[PDB]
Amino acid sequence: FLKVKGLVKQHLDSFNYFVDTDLKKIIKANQLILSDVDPEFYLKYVDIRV
Amino acid sequence: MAKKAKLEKRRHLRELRMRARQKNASIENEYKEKVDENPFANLYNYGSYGRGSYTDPWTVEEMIKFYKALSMWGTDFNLISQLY
DNA sequence: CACTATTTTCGGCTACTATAAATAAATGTTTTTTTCGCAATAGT
DNA sequence: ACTATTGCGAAAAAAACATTTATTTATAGTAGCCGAAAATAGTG
Repeated sequence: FLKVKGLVKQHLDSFNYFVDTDLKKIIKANQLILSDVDPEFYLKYVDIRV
Repeated sequence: MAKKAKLEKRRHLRELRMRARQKNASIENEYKEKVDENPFANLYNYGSYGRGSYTDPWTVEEMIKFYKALSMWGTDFNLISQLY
């Protein structure tokens, strides 16, 4: 058990899930910044890489 | 790729001169040209964002309409600007 | 092997800030402040 | 809803004050756009 699946399971596997999956889930919740002045202007967050 | 495309940029600006010689807001934003940015293309130097441009070099056909109004009046830039 | 066409290769040119130092009526804006309007909010 | 009391918001404006309008020298330095020419490479 401890060989393939260590003793710092909790801090490795939680942070490594944050890097891959959840970082895409944040910019998809705050995509498409917009302004009221110049209404035909937009900027969009398409992806995230660390 | 950026250096060879630079010559194409001024190529459209030559044909503009000789032709002169002769929700709803996002719909047209989709109709605009979509392009990828390569950092070498937009590059700026000292020759950027400054007064002046390249004047069209003059012709002999322009000389005869120049020298005749130059001869009638003393020196009047005003009306000859509308002539050309 | 040799023509024809082209992509360099090389100036050529044309402009163009500068500089000061006048003149000057605009001719911009800035901060600083003050004015004036509207909406902000809540109680009519 | 609508009217009044509120705060800020925007804009004047004031005073200053540097920023524009046309000259002339060049001189060296960029920088853009244009052929001018010259070699080179595809292809006949």
